[PDB]
Amino acid sequence: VNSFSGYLKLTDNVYIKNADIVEEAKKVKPTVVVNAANVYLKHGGGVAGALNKATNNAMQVESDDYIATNGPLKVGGSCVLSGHNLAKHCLHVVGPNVNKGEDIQLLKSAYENFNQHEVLLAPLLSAGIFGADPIHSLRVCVDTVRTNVYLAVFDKNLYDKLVSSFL
Ligand SMILES: CC(=O)Nc1ncc(S(=O)(=O)NC(=O)C2(c3ccc(Cl)c(Cl)c3)CCC2)s1
Repeated sequence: VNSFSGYLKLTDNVYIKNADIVEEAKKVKPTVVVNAANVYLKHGGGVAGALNKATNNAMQVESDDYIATNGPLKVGGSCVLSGHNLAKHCLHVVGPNVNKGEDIQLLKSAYENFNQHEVLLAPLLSAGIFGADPIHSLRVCVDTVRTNVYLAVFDKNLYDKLVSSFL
């Protein structure tokens, strides 16, 4: 039993809610919240901009130190950093950005990072300003993630389309 409430069950291990990931993280304080990161951990917009804003830019400060020490992530890769006021940990995961011309096949590799964590609050990878088809992202999620994932979708219109098209 966990504290995630108001989720539709899609499969044995995948759940989906119409919720702002920022507010869901603040409410639940999950062990892991996933960020829709880029390789430079520059949290300017989309999910990342919103999560970082909610940390009062502390996520960005921590991220800049991480990059100065370690260099950029790989597309499809991830790192674990602090969750600040939102979660114990933040798993920064880099899905491919279609608007940069990046390989959509890397989406499966990106979701594989979730399997290193027993339970996660997450957005759909490569959705929104990353330019992928969110229905495809949900399919890859369900077919790749084996741990317990709670997906938060802000847009009600999108959420209903995701539910109504799910096989
Ligand atoms: C604060 C914040 O951004 N919180 C998020 N939680 C979850 C998400 S998301 O990754 O599911 N993206 C979305 O819902 C979209 C969206 C459409 C319209 C608006 Cl107004 C917003 Cl904010 C987001 C982008 C693709 C639909 S963004």
